[PDB]
Amino acid sequence: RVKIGHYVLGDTLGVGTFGKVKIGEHQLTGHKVAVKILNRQKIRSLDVVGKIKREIQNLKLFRHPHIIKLYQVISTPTDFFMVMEYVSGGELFDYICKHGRVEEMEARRLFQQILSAVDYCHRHMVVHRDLKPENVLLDAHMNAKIADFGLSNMMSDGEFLRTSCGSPNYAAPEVISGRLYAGPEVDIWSCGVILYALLCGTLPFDDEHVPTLFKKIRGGVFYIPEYLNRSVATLLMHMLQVDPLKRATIKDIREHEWFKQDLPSYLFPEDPSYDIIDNRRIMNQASEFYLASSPLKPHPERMPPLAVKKAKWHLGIRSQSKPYDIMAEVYRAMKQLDFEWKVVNAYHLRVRRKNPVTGNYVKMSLQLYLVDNRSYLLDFKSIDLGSHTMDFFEMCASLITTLA
Amino acid sequence: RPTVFRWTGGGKEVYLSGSFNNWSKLPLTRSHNNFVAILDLPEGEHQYKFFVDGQWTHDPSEPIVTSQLGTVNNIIQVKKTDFEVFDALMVDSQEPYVCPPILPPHLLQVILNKDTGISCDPALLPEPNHVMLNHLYALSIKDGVMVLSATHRYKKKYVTTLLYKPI
Amino acid sequence: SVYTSFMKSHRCYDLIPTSSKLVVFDTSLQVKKAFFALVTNGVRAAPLWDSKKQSFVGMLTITDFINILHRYYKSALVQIYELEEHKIETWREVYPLVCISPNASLFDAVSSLIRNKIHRLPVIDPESGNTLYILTHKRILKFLKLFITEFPKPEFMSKSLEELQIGTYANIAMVRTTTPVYVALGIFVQHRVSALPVVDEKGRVVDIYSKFDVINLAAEKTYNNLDVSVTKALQHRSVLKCYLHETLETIINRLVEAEVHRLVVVDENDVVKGIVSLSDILQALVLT
Ligand SMILES: Cc1ccc(Oc2nc3cc(-c4ccc5c(ccn5C)c4)c(Cl)cc3[nH]2)cc1C(=O)O
Ligand SMILES: Nc1ncnc2c1ncn2[C@@H]1O[C@H](COP(=O)(O)O)[C@@H](O)[C@H]1O
Ligand SMILES: Nc1ncnc2c1ncn2[C@@H]1O[C@H](COP(=O)(O)O)[C@@H](O)[C@H]1O
Ligand SMILES: Nc1ncnc2c1ncn2[C@@H]1O[C@H](COP(=O)(O)O)[C@@H](O)[C@H]1O
Repeated sequence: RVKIGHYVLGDTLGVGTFGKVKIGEHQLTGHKVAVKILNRQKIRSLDVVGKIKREIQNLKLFRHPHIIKLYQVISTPTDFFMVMEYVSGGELFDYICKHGRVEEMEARRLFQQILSAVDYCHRHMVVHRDLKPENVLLDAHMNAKIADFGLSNMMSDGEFLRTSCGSPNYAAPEVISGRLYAGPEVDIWSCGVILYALLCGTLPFDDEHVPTLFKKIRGGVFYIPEYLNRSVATLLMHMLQVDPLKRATIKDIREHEWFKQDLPSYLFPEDPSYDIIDNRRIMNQASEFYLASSPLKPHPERMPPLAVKKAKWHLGIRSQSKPYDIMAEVYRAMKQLDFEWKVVNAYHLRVRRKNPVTGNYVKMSLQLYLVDNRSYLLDFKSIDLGSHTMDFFEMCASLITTLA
Repeated sequence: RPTVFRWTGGGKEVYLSGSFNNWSKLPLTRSHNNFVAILDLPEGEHQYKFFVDGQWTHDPSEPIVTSQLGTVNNIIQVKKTDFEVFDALMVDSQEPYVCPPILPPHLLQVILNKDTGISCDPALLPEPNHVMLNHLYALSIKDGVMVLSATHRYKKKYVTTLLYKPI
Repeated sequence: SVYTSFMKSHRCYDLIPTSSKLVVFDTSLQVKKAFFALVTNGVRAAPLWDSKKQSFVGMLTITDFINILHRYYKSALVQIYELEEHKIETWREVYPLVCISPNASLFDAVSSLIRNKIHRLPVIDPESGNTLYILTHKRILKFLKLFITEFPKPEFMSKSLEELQIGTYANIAMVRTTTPVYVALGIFVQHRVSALPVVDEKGRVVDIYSKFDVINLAAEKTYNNLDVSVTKALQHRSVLKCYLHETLETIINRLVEAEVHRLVVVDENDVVKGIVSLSDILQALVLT
């Protein structure tokens, strides 16, 4: 029979977004594991050879009670065997189908466990973009287990994500529109419908016609049944908000009264049961000492108004001319300043200048965006003896000055 | 040191013959369409060939070799870097003068345009979004002086510097 | 005792807030604009960046705003041309940068603040060359306050101020209730103190005039009339004190709660007797 490192492979548990997953059983003890199989040739045929490396390096360091643990990964001349935790409960999707809906007493607990897993990912700069009841597994004691990352990705500082991925449902409006997104707010949107599916037993946005389905999602209009109380209803409307800036965050959800009730204190980092260590708790519980508040006793060093109207900061620089004219303009602007640069995109330059005083190289990233209708915006981003932040500002200043 | 031998073709019964079996027939296990067998092979080259429904055959999508007599068998090269995951992912893997996506709404959240409540140190700011970092924000030029600003990260802290620079 | 070993352990990085704002002025910037920018950005002081030599050269504080006014102020009938015309670069000619690494100890910070007799210390990362934060006495003491229950009680905290002899109790620089602002600025320059107790004819402290109350002249643009009384200048906001028998801990708690830099040591009534400053406290908790 088929043996892979003391484990006998069995029936296919299913096929994920990338790879075949089949149960394994220990030859000596009968211990069950789940083995995802990745074909090295199909990995190298695509440009995902470096994408798999990242996922392995990140899934191996994960240790959350509600995320499928990775035990080890075996390497063969043709295939990769990722041996990971097995759970016999099956999908959550099949659970919502067995029962009619889910009792809010139990639905809340499952939602608390899921969101705990999501938050852990976001704190490790990982965004799981394929959140769905089919990807939430159950064990013998009804504990949620997030799995099948595949479409997941990392989050860099000052970087947006492009890929439109995931199921047609459960997908944020920005994802189905092919727009740039931050990451975390997308997962919250999937958790919103998951909760809806958990409570209602159906989907908030559903249609046989796919173009009509996208219309409903972008519209952000869904039916809220009367058996859903006032409290939980306000939470769903917050999580499924179309405009990602108005959409709730995990901190928002954690402050919601429907979410706080019957909430175990071991699930979240700053809850009493979660926790040098003593030093951080002293510093963390001093929020007003490390972070600013938002609109008592006026701070002694508060400045009076100079009353003149306060000036408003804006993102980079703008224009109302042709996109080609702007790029043609910024190109001749780099000539007068002697800038060396590589072209990544028709609207994405990676420029670089050598500092004549320190000798160090100063590089930054340029990106032209589209605002409103007849508007454009040039974005300035920094790239990692004097001072790097000053180098970035001085380099930007010279380019802005010699640019109309 | 396991090695996977998978038969993707059709058949009711598939056997595996190679130098390891002294060219004897090893019964393969069937799933739905897959006939596979995992063996323990040392480093080097190994000649193998399948046996399907009473007929010798090989995998077309695999390296083959002729033994000067017409017999054609497959070739697999078990390397030492095939048994380490990251060593396997490694082997599997300007200055021109030239020659628009919708602006993401997160970048419109200017951190210097929001009040912080007259109760804390005026130097304090809210915790920034990781996606707005390294981006340049500026003021309108007034009387020859340009003011630039950006939020950068040091360790787990964040600093929003402002540069008043006359042009 | 253990407070000294405490500050030798923690780095300066531990004091830097999670998200803060740092204003920077180029040296070729007009000095009047910079003072206005301190007001509009809510910031008390800013590092100075010399664009030519590509390095930070110093700080611009309200003390500079005092020096400028006092040096060139003829009358309320004539404008201060130099305040209107000078650049930060040019005024630094008429009138060495002291900084500290974020990896440096908290003990080195307090020492550097005292040795150089400064009130605000730039925390500069030697790796990137970037400036991260500006250390002050208030920030340091309020930090130690967060650990007085974690590193429990030395013996002197229970001792009175008269016993510990902490603070200045001789030649206290004060101003009358009707003292002109120009005169007050002259005392700031001559004696180099951060605040001046305002007393009445009876001899009681009716108010206090800190160096911080000077930028209000730049805010309200009333700086061209320094003939007005010190009471008139403090009208826009119209006094924390202590006794000689009160314990050091009570005084430290008094300071960190009010977030001010000094307390006025009074007698039985409201008449002065001395001054206990934050620089006096940090000095006593380092020379032990
Ligand atoms: C979706 C997909 C994922 C992966 C893939 O590549 C591999 N499939 C594999 C199947 C097996 C396999 C085959 C039969 C088996 C077992 C255990 C018992 N039986 C009876 C495992 C193995 Cl040992 C390695 C594989 N590598 C091929 C496909 C595909 O396109 O079909
Ligand atoms: N870190 C520093 N490096 C150099 N000079 C300083 C520093 N801090 C303060 N000064 C000078 O000391 C003056 C008084 O400011 P302060 O120290 O805030 O009372 C300032 O106007 C500066 O000229
Ligand atoms: N109004 C004042 N008159 C005399 N000395 C003072 C006055 N204010 C502060 N001092 C002293 O000046 C030193 C530095 O205080 P500060 O300028 O507040 O850091 C300390 O020794 C204080 O006691
Ligand atoms: N002992 C005190 N009593 C009342 N107000 C004070 C005292 N010390 C400082 N202030 C005020 O606190 C603000 C900041 O001054 P400083 O503490 O010098 O930074 C100014 O408005 C001062 O007038």
